[PDB]
Amino acid sequence: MEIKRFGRIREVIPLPPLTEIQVESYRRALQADVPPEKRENVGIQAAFRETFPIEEGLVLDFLEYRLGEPPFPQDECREKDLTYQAPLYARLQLIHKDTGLIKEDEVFLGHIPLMTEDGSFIINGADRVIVSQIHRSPGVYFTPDPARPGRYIASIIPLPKRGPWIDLEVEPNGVVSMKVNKRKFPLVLLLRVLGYDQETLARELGAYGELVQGLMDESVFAMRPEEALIRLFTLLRPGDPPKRDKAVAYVYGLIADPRRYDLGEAGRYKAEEKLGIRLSGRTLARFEDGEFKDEVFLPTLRYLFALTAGVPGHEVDDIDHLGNRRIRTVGELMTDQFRVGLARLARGVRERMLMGSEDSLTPAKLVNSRPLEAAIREFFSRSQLSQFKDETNPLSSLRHKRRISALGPGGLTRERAGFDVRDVHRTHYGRICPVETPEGANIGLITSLAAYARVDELGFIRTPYRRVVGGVVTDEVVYMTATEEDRYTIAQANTPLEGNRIAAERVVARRKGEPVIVSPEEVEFMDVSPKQVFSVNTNLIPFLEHDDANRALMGSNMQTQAVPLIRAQAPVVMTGLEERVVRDSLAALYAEEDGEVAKVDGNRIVVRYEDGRLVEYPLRRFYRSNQGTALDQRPRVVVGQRVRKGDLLADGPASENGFLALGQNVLVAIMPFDGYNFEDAIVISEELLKRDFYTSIHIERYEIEARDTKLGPERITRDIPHLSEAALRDLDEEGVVRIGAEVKPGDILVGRTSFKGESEPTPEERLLRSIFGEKARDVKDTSLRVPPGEGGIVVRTVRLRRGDPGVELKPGVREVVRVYVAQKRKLQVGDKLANRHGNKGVVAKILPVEDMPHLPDGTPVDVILNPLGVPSRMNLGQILETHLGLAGYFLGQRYISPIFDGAKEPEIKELLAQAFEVYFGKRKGEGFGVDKREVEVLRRAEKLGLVTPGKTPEEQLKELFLQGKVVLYDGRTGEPIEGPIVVGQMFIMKLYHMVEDKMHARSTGPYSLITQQPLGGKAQFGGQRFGEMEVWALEAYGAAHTLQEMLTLKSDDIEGRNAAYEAIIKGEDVPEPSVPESFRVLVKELQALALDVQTLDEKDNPVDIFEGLASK
Amino acid sequence: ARTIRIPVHMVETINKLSRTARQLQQELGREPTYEEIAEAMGPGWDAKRVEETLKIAQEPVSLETPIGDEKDSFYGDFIPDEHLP
Amino acid sequence: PEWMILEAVPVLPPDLRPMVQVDGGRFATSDLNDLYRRLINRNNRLKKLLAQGAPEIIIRNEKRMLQEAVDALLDNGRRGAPVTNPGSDRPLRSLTDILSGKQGRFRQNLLGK
DNA sequence: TGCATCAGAGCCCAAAA
DNA sequence: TATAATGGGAGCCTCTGATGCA
Ligand SMILES: CC(=O)O[C@H]1[C@H](C)[C@H](O)[C@H](C)[C@@H](O)[C@@H]([C@H](C)OC(=O)C(C)(C)CC(=O)O)CC/C=C(/C)C(=O)Nc2cc(O)c3c4c(c(C)c(O)c3c2O)O[C@](C)(O/C=C/[C@H](O[C@H]2C[C@@H]3OCO[C@@H]3[C@@H](C)O2)[C@H]1C)C4=O
Repeated sequence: MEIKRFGRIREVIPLPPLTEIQVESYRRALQADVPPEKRENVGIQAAFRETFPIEEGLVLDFLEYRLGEPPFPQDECREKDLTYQAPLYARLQLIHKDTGLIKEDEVFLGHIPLMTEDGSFIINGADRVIVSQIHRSPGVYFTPDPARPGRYIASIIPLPKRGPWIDLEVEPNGVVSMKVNKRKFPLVLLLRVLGYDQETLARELGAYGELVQGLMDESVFAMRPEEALIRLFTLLRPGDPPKRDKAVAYVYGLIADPRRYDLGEAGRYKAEEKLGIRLSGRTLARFEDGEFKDEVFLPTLRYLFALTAGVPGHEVDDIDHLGNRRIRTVGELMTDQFRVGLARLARGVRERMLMGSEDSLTPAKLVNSRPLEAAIREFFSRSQLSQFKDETNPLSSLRHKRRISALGPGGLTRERAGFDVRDVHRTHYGRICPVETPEGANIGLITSLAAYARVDELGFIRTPYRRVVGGVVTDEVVYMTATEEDRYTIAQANTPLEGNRIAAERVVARRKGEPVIVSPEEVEFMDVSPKQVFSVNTNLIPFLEHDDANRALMGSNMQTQAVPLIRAQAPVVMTGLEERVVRDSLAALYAEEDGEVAKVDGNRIVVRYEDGRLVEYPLRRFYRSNQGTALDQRPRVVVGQRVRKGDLLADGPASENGFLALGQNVLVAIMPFDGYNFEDAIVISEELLKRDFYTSIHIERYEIEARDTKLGPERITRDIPHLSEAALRDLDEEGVVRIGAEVKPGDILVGRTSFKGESEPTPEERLLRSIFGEKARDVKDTSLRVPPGEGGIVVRTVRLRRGDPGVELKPGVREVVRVYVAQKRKLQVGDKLANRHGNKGVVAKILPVEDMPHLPDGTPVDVILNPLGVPSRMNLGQILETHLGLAGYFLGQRYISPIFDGAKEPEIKELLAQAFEVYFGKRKGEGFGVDKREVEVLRRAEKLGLVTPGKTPEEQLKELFLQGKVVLYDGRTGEPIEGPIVVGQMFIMKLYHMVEDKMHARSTGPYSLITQQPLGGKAQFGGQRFGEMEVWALEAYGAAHTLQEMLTLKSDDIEGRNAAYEAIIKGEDVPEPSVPESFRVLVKELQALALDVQTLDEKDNPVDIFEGLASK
Repeated sequence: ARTIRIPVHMVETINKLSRTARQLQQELGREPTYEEIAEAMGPGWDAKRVEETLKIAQEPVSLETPIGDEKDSFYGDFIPDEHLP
Repeated sequence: PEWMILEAVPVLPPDLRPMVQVDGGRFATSDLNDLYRRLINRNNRLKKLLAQGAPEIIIRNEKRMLQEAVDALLDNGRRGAPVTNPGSDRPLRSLTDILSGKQGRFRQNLLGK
C-alpha cells in the first residue's frame, strides 16, 4: 500500500547509533581490539597505570594486559546459565631493587564480562543492562550561602569516592574557614603549609579590601611551613602521634596524591576553565622538591573573595545546569569497580611481599586476583545500576539502554531528593527528554537520553545544531554542551527557509534557553529537528504537538509494555522513526552486502553475496524473553530474490516488514456504550478474537533439582508413590513430561521422589498401611507440578545430570530439569490496552459482532472508546489520529506524519474528501440511495450546526465525513445513533498487564517461619496483606468480629485457624479465637531485651498465655 | 569465623582445596572442574570427594538479606514453615 | 535501679531466630545468632583471661569489647559503628530493629497481618 | 538566666521480588 | 614451640529536644 509522508522539514543528519551510549562506552573501556602499545590511558588501562608500580626492596610493575576470546558463545552462555566473558591476563615484571633480579610473568586475573552487539550483558545466564548514572560533575562551584546574604560557599567536589569535599566560607567572625570531613579551621593554616608568605597573600588578595584581613593571623604566620604542617595534622587528627613523616603521608594522600585524590578529567577542565588557570594534574596540590606546592586553593580563594566583594565576572553556578551534571556510562561505572578491586589486590600483593621468601617469588605467587574478581562480580550481579534487561518487546531494550538514572551507588536516595533535581532544567533541551519519566515516586530521577543526544568523552550530554552565518543555513552540524550553547542565539527548527536562506522577517530563537524574537541577522545556529528535543519513545507518538504532556508521558512509557502479537502490524499513522528503531534494535535481520537469496526456511535463510561466498543466517524461533514474551523472527524473503546491502531478510518480534509493530490497527467508534466503557474501560468486538488480533505467545520456565541429601538421593523418576497411570500418562520413561503435551494446573511436569523425613512412619500411618497391606514406601512424591492458574503446551525440556559431558552442577545437585511451557493468549476481559497518546483501559466487555455498532454498508467497528476520556485528559492527538485513520481505511493507505511537522487539518480534510468518494460514490453506482435513518441523523445533525441546511443528503453526509463523523447503526435495535459518531482507525497495543497473571486467591496455605502469618505474593500462594489502613477501615465500620477474624482465625492464631477449618468442613460455625502467635513472639522478644511483660486479669493476677509451656 | 563451626583440621583441608583450585585456575585460564582438583590434591582424592568437601564448606545466608524492591522485604519472608502443620 | 545493668543476658528461643534448611539443602539463619555468637566468644575469652591473670590492659580491652557486644545484640548501631557480617555493609538486625519501624514487629505483624 | 548546636527521630499503600 | 620482628586505617532532609555556653 501507499505510504504518504507529510512535513517540509529536511533533517540534515540521521539519528545517531541509538545504543552508542552503551557500545561505545564499553568498547573504549576495554580497548580489547587495540594492540597494547596503542592503547590510550583510559578505562582498565588507566586503572592499571594507577595501581602500579606497587613499591616495597621488592617492586612489582605493570607491563600490559590482554583479553582472550570468550570460552563460550553468547547463545551458549544463556543456555548454561554462564556469564559471557573473556579471560583477563596481565604481564607483570617483579624487580628486586637490591639484587637487580627480574622475574617476569603473565598472571591470570580472572574473567571480565563482554557486552553483546546490542549493548547488553549476559550475567549468570540472564540478560542485563547497565544504566547510565547522572550526577554532579567534579569541579569547583560557588553557591550563595542561604543563611547570610552577600556571602558565598566555595565547594570543591571530586569524583565520587576519589576524595573529600571542601567548603570555603567566610565566617561571621571574619576568618575564612575550610571544611573537610565536617571539621572547620582557619584556612590560613592550610595556606601556610603550601609555603605561602604574608607578602604573597597580601599582594594577591589585597585588591579586596576588608576580606584579606580575615586571612591574616599572626599566630599562624609565626610557625614555619614545617611547624604549620604538624600543627594542622594535630587539628585534623586528634591522638594519632603527629610524626613528621606521618603527617606528610596523611595530608599528601588527602590533597596531592593522584592515587587517593582524583578530580575527573572533566573535573580538571572545569576547574581550569572556571578559575582561569591550568592544572598540572588531577590533584589539589603537589609534592615537589620535598615540600608542598599549591595548585587549586589560591585560585579558588581568589575567586571566592572577588565574588563576596561583588567584583564583576564572578558568578554563582547553577548546579542543575547540564554543564555541571554529567553521565557516568557503562565503561566508567565498571572501570570504577575494576579500580576498587585493583586497589584491594594491591593490599594482598604488598602484604605478600613481606611474609614470603625474599628469594623465590614470581608474579604468580605474589598476586591474588580474588579481590579483583569479586569487585567485578559484585558490580554485575548486585549493583543497582545493573538491571534485569527489559525485553518485553524490542523497543523495551532500546529504551532501557538509553535510560539515565540519578539513583544508585554514589547518587541520590529516593526520600532525600527535593524538587530541584527532579525538575526539567532549561538545559535539558535537546539532551534529556522532558516527557519520558516515571509517573510514580521516581518522577524526575529516571529520565531518557534524547534522540539526537550523544555523550562526549568528558561525560556531558551534547545536542546538534546547524550553523547559520549571515542568514544561510549550512549543512555543518556542531555538537554543543549546555555551557557552550548558552553563548549563542539558536533559531527554531521550523523557521521558514527558501533554499538555505532564512525567509522570515522575525524568527523564533533561544538565548540561554529564553525564547526571543530576533532578526535573521542575529541568528547564529538552528535546531537540527523537533525530534532532538524528545526521547525515542516520545518521538513515536504522532500528533504529539496536540497532546498534553501528562498524557504523552503515559503514552511513551506504555509502548515499552507492548506485547509482541502474532499478527502485529505497524500503526497506520507513523512518525517516521519506526523503521530506525527496529534496525538499531537488532531484533530484525538485514543483508550484509548485495546478493541473491539462496534458501528460505522457517529456521534459516541462505544468501549468496558478491564475493561468491555463501553466508547462512539462522533465525531465532520462539525464544523466551526475560518477561516471558515470545521473541521470534520470521523470514520475509523468498528463494531467488535479489537483495541489496541492508535489505530486510527476517522480521523480528513486534515488527512488520521492518517497521515497529507494537499493536494492531483497529476500527474504533468514540461513543458511550451502556456503561461498559465507563471510567476508561473498553468494549471490544468478538471479531478481534476470531481473526486472532491481540493474540500473543507466552512461555514460562519451570525448574527442578534432584540433589544428594543426608537422608539419601532425590531421584527424578516416573515411579511416584500412589499415582494412577492417568496421572503419569504424559510422562516419559525417565519421568519428564513429553514435548507437545498439554499441561493444566495440578499436572506433573517432572516426577521426583524424596526420602521421607527421619520421623516419617507415624504410628497412625503404620496401622493404616497395615490394614490395606501396602508397605509404606521409603520415598515421598516431591514432583514438580503446574501451579494454580498456569499451564499450556510443553515446547521444550532440558535435562542435565552429573557425570555427563560438558556439565558440572553446583555442589550436591545430581540433576536439573527445565520445562518450557507455552501458551497462546487470546485477548480477554481484564487485559489492558493502550494507545500512544496515554489512553489506557482494561477490556470490560466482548460483544458478539451483531451487537457492535456498524456503518450503513454493514462493517462493524472493532473497539468502542468512551469520549469522556478525552476532555479531562486533553490528549487530542488520538482524535486527529482517528480522523486520518478513517481516510486511510477507505483509501487503503498509511501515513508518516512527523512530530511538530505533521499533517495539518486542511491536508487531513482533503484525504477525507477523497475517502468519502470511495465510501459513498461506490454506493450510488451500486443502485442504493440515502437511507431513512441517515435522514433522521442528518436532521439531528443539522439541529447541531454540523451540516449546512438545504444541501442534499449526499452533500451533508460529506460535510460530516470531513469532520470525521459517520452515521452509525446500533446492531441491537437497527435504529441509528441519534447523532453522527467519530469513527476511524486507531493504533492500540495490548500491554503486559494481563488478568491471567494477576488473578489469585487463597483459602489456607504456607505460613512464615517466625510470625506464622500467611506468606505473600501469588507465587507462594500467599494471602493478601490486611495492613494498618485496612484495620482502620474495619474499625471505622465498627466491625469488631470481622476485624478479630483477620487478626486471629485468618492469620497467625494457630489453634484458632486449625479449629476454624475443621469447623467449616463439619458445617459448624467458627469457634471463638485464641492468642495470636505473633503476640507471643513479641512477648519473648521483649524478654530477650530484659523487659518483663505480664498479662493480668482484673485482679492484677498473672494470666499465662503460654499455658504452662515456658515456666518451670 | 563460621556460624556453623567446623573442626580446625577440616578447615585446613578446605583452605588447601581453595589454594589448590586457585593455583589450578591460574595455570588453566578458567575455573577447574571437580576432577582437576582431585588430581592436584594427590592420592585419596577423586571428583566426588572434592564436591563433598565443598558442600560442607558452604556458609549460611542471612534470613534478613534484602530482596529487591527497596528496603521493603526480607529473604526469610519467602520461606514456608514445614514443621507446624 | 541496678536492674538497668545486666548480669545474666537472656537468650531468645531458637525458633524465633531460626536455622532452617532452604530448598537447596542450604542453610538460612537469623542475624541474632551471629550477634549472640560474638557475645559468647568474647565472654568466654574474658573468663579465660581472668583465670590466667592477664594485665589490666588486656582485661580492659576485653571488658569494653564485651559491653559493645551486648550493645550490638540489644540495639545495634545505637552507639558506635554498626556490627556487620563479613564482606557486607549490611548492619546486622538486632532486637531493637526487629521491634521498631515500618518493618518492625508492631507495624508489620501486629497492627496488620 | 536566654541562645546555639547536635544527636536522634521520622519520612504512603497495596502489588512484585 | 626459638634470627628478629613491638601504635589501625578510612568518608557524600526536617523537627524536636537536651546539652553545653555568654
Ligand atoms: C531485579 C531487577 O532487575 O529489578 C531492577 C529493574 C528496575 C527492573 O527489574 C526492570 C529492568 C525494569 O526497569 C523494567 C520492568 C518492566 O519493571 C517494571 O516495569 C516496574 C514497573 C516493576 C519497575 C518498578 O516499578 O520498579 C521497567 C523500567 C521502567 C522505568 C520507567 C524505570 O525507570 N524503573 C526504575 C525503577 C526503580 O525502582 C529503580 C531503582 C534504582 C535505580 C538505580 C533505577 O535505575 C531504577 C529504575 O530505573 O535503585 C532502586 C532503589 O533499587 C533498584 C532495584 C532493582 O535493581 C536490582 C539490580 C540488581 O539486581 C540484583 O541486585 C541488584 C539490586 C540492586 O536490585 C531494579 C533496578 C530503585 O528503586
